[PDB]
Amino acid sequence: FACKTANGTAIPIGGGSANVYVNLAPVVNVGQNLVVDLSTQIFCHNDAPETITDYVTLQRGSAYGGVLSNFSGTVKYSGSSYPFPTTSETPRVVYNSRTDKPWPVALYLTPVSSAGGVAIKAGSLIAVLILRQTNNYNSDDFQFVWNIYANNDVVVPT
Amino acid sequence: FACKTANGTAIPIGGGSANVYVNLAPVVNVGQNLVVDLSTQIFCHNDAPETITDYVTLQRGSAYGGVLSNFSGTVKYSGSSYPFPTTSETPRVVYNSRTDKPWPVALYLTPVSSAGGVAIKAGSLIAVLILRQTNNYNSDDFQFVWNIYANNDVVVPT
Ligand SMILES: CCCCCCCO[C@H]1O[C@H](CO)[C@@H](O)[C@H](O)[C@@H]1O
Ligand SMILES: CCCCCCCO[C@H]1O[C@H](CO)[C@@H](O)[C@H](O)[C@@H]1O
Repeated sequence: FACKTANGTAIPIGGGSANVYVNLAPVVNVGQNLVVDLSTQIFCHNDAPETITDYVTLQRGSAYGGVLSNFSGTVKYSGSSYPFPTTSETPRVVYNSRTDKPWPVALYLTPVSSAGGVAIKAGSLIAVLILRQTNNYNSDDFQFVWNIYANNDVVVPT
Repeated sequence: FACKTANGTAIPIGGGSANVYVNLAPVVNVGQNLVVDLSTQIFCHNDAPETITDYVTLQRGSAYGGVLSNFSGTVKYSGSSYPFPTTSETPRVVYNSRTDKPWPVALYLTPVSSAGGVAIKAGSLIAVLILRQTNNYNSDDFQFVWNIYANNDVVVPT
């Protein structure tokens, strides 16, 4: 089991970490949704599909920088929404094909009234999502740490 | 500086802890706000206003039980909104009168789509707000710990 990103890098069998730079809407008002869709940027595949099945959860999702202080929100995972930053590990998604399937994660962030100005700075870490992978075959328990960075400035018009 | 509640328990000079039971809207839809307004339930006053002016912030806000798991939200403090659970201490509100003035705190909670049924249980701890009071006179820095419980069940229609 391993994952890669859209045009970026990969994290191999065993787990590890990778950076993900995401394009964010450059202007968002108070009460509107910032949507960070990672199902268009993170993809994994099962490496022994005929004998092993891989179970994949979002173990922990964390907010940083401007997203931590100026936003409140949720994370949608395989069609279900949970509070973001996360307070518990999500239910598992099954990966059983050598073809790359998306990691079904999306953050839904809305700015707070006290936000004003550069709510998120470009190039800055905005979230870190952790993909935990297990299986039906052995003791293996692996974390793929995704560090999410902003490609652009986000502004909240005051 | 001291505080009381509406049918009132009190936290005396020096700080301490108290319980607050709050009436909640029994039904809240996804996309709607559950509003917990403590400005109608928590009141404070200055004990030597002719010489001392007291500074009061919301130091920390923590979410519990069903609020922790099925809601995302913000906390409003003196006309500005911040993420709830909190990530930082708020700006200070000034107390300079022996008259009881409300603590200007309100929670604004919205249920997550994966929620359904009794999202908050009656009698359960749903938040803990910490009032920090200081002043311009001496070293005093006192904490008033507010434990917020639901008076009734809150249901999210699935
Ligand atoms: C049947 C012989 C072993 C065959 C799978 C070898 C590779 O194991 C890696 O790939 C596996 C299959 O995707 C994962 O389930 C496992 O946790 C790890 O990521
Ligand atoms: C003629 C000067 C009288 C001075 C009385 C000071 C009394 O201190 C109490 O009341 C002060 C004013 O509310 C508080 O700042 C302090 O923390 C404590 O609650």
